[PDB]
Amino acid sequence: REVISIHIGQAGIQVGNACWELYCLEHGIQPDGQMPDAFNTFFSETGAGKHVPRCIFLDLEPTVVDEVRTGTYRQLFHPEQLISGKEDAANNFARGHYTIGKEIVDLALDRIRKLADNCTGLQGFLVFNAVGGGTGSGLGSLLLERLSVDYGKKSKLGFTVYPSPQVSTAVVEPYNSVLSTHSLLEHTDVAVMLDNEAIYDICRRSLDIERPTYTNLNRLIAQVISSLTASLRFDGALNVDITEFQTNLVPYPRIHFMLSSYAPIISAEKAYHEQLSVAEITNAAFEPASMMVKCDPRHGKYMACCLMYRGDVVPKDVNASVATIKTKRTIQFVDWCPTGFKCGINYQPPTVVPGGDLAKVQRAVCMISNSTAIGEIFSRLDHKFDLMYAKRAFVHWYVGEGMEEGEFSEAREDLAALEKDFEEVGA
Amino acid sequence: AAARERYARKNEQNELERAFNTIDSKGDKKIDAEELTELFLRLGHKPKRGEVEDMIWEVDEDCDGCISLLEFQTLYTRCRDDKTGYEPRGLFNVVEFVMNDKNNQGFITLEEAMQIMYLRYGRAELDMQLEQVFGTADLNSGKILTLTEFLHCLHTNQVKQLLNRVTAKT
Amino acid sequence: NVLNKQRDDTTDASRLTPGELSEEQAYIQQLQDEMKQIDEELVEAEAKNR
Amino acid sequence: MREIVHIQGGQCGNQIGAKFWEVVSDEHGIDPTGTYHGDSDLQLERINVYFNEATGGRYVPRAILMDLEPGTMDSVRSGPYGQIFRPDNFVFGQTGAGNNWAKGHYTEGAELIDSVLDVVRKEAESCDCLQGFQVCHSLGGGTGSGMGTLLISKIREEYPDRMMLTFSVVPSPKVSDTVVEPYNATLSVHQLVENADECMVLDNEALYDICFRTLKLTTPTFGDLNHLISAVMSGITCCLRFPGQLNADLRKLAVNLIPFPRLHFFMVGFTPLTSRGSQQYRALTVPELTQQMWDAKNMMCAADPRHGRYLTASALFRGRMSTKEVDEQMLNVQNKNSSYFVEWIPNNVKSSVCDIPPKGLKMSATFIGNSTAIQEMFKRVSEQFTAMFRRKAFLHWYTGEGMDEMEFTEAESNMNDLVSEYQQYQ
Ligand SMILES: Nc1nc2c(ncn2[C@@H]2O[C@H](COP(=O)(O)OP(=O)(O)OP(=O)(O)O)[C@@H](O)[C@H]2O)c(=O)[nH]1
Ligand SMILES: Nc1nc2c(ncn2[C@@H]2O[C@H](COP(=O)(O)OP(=O)(O)O)[C@@H](O)[C@H]2O)c(=O)[nH]1
Repeated sequence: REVISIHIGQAGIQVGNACWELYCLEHGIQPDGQMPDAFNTFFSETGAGKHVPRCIFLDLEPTVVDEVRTGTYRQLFHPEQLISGKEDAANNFARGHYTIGKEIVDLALDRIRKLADNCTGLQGFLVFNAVGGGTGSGLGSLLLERLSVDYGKKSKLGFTVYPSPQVSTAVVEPYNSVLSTHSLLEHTDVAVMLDNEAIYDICRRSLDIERPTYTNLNRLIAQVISSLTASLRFDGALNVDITEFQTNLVPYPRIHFMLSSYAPIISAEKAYHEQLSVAEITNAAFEPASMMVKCDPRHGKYMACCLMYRGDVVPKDVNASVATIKTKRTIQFVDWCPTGFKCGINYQPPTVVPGGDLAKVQRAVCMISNSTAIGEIFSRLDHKFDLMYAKRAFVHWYVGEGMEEGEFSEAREDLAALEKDFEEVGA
Repeated sequence: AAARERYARKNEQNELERAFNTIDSKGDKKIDAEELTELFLRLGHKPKRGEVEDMIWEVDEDCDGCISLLEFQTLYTRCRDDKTGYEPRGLFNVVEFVMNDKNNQGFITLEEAMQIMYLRYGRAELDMQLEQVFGTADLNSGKILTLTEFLHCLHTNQVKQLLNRVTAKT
Repeated sequence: NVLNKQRDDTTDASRLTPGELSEEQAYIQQLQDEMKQIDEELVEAEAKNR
Repeated sequence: MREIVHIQGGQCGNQIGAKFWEVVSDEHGIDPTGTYHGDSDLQLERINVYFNEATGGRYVPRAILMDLEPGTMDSVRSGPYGQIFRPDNFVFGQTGAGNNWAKGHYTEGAELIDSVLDVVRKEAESCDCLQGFQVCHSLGGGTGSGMGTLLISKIREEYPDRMMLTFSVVPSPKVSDTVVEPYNATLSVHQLVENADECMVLDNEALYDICFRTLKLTTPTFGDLNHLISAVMSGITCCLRFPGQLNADLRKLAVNLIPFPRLHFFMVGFTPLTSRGSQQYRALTVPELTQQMWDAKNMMCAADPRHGRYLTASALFRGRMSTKEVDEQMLNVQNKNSSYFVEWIPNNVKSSVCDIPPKGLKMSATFIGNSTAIQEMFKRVSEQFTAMFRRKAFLHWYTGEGMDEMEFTEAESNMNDLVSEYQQYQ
């Protein structure tokens, strides 16, 4: 069994820099690539004692790629994997989807083919992108189009960064998010949202870090992915695979948008004075003070939830804890679904990396749920996208690249149709 | 129901004796496996590789080998009164066909006479052995009678009660 | 030059398209017929045993 | 003599069976390396029911492990008594069902069960006179439910005149691991009603409450639940392996316990089950065994028989005991609580005794009761299934893989007539 991870854009490959850091520090591999069998899902073995990750970093701007070529992990990554363009899409979805995308995605495809050929029991792909940019949005959707026509039956775990409601860095990002979701809708099988303001609030309150940079954000994202692949990498008392989430969490082929959370995100000092058990982390995974997307599931209704458990966890209390959640009335599940949970326990605790701000915790929970509060975020995006589109601001850049007015209106009504779809399943 | 059978036997005995002689081709009393194929050819039907051997095997039970007129009446009577006997009927059918033949291609409506003699039965039961309909006639031959009779006997034989039993409801 | 590059790729794509295997589909069809023949052959033999 | 092959499906089936072969081998005196070290001749004379001598005192279990993920199989050969299974018996896919009953019954089943059947066929012809088959699986998973289900159907078509047991845990709303549990349960049971000879209904709630109150355990990992289930399964077959005053084979119990051919789902219990604080303070008598046996909380299913009436009941006792106590205890427990037993069958309890206890205990028991209270479980899952199906939630992995709408309607109809015929016969 193998899974390969592709990274597109500035935010994508930065996230990868934290993930592969965490991976080698977990499996005891130095950054040069040699040990001083469970690593087979992510690293292929040269046979000379060197381990190479199954990943391809690609983007349109060579700046963020070439610090990676000269960091500590210069020798871990195979050179061909770290694809790099010559000029940026520059926060322009059309420029990444038709002008510059059309030259770079074909090189990525004939690369990713031999990664899959080296694999035997490929479980799927998992993609990392931020929709606010042009690279991660434009050629990301283009790459997903060509991936669906190539494989189809294989899972494509989309861990996307949506633009925050209020905290934003770009100004044309409403255009980019709407047009990108229009294709991310019918290509990604399972798409997980990761906002930025929510992670900002977690590091401010939980980690009690008052001055966080992007490093800490990417660090905890890797922690969630590690908690999600431990079931694939290691044996537990009750394991799930990546094909399990395809069935157990998305009731309709167009409702695939999950709210992620993780617990406990605790600094080095609270852990010393605080107690860890299964019941309280089962609680802490549901409160909105620990969610990764600025929305409130208290406003929505749950379809189905998923629960990753790591460390010294027995199965009797995960059942008792999820029972206590159902008997509470702050959160309610959809009428059509009497049972709304998918639980899982694995033996290996989360390892720590030196230099990170995550404590060594005895046990942890990674929750991945599906709800209807996600419908409020998409609607919130439509108000400010439609706000500017009527007066045709910033449209001239995209239409000058080779697009027209047609795709704005047709993409707009498609995501508008999705709004009505979410409201009718909730009833 | 006895009167139909007794009266039928009273008349068919003379037909049967000539039916026997006619099936014989060597002008003797013994009916060899060789003769049976000749008879089927007259009917216009073809035997399979081992059919004749089974046909000769099952009928004879007082000696081994060729058959004799004495065995033939024993077969006739046992098969005729066989009804709930679950007994063999491989060579009964060919002789009953020949005796019930007077047209030298087969018989049409006479199936009903055969049927009523065996039992009053039903029009639907007739739609079981063949597809003959009251108003229409048909053409028939040896091929379509033996095969259907043989299949019906196999169809009845299969059905038995294991978990197919049905008890009155509570 | 770019037109020739594109044309070769189309010819490759047309070559790859799955094509019906006549010499193999008929084998499957013939295999099923023999299978069904043996089922009916089996029921007559079971009747004989009873 | 009479031989039973063992078939374990899915993760739940594989781990249940691993503890089963450990406990059984300890009863017959085979060390983890697979050699004989017992003392009594009574242990060597009846190991042909479950093992085959290979070469030089090598006894290998007559078992077949079957699933869709490599993690379970590796977890078997890692632990002790993991080196005793023949490696050819590890029939094994690679892709996985993903808790999708259609993938376990139509997509992935089509390429594995043929291979599973070759190993199963080899194990049937390896023995002389089969007593039956023994299948351990779940009803909520995919690779245990669907894979084991199609296997059961094909096997009954091949060897129809042979017994068959299915030890199956069922899902319940309080212990809800998967989300599509009702879709899997109702379709799986729809196949069990027309294929299995008799089924033994298990569930995880009862296992949790047995380890809470009776056993008084603090950290009941799955090893203890599997330890409990293994004691029950060894009890049902002790009659074939050891002589006694009143023997009762599998056929004897099924023909005696099943009054109507479709009503073959049982509730199980086991005695004695005592905590370490009270293992010293107790006695070992037949009546002490009987009340702890017929206890409502001690049932190994979360369906209280005292909500309904008993149709038939069975007791398998092990140890040097007096048959008068056996018969008089069954008569007394039926006379005081007379309303809880069905009326148009007198003496609704069949009892048998075997003269060999489990190792470490002086005297044990095993209860197999066919009550009418089981319809609660069928309704408890049926309404959840109808609730989901009336809006087609989670249906595209079912209808997109090969099921149609009439299959779910067939499942409801068969579900509804079974609960209706339980209601009539009660
Ligand atoms: N969570 C998280 N988000 C990031 C990080 N770095 C950048 N982003 C997000 O990425 C968005 C813009 O996209 P980028 O990835 O920076 O740039 P791009 O997607 O490659 O598009 P271009 O600038 O045209 O190349 C911003 O809105 C940020 O929120 C990061 O380290 N962590
Ligand atoms: N007794 C017991 N039950 C288990 C164990 N592991 C899983 N289960 C049960 O199996 C159900 C989920 O089935 P699963 O293991 O996915 O079945 P499979 O995928 O077909 O092998 C849950 O309801 C659990 O209660 C175990 O080790 N022991």
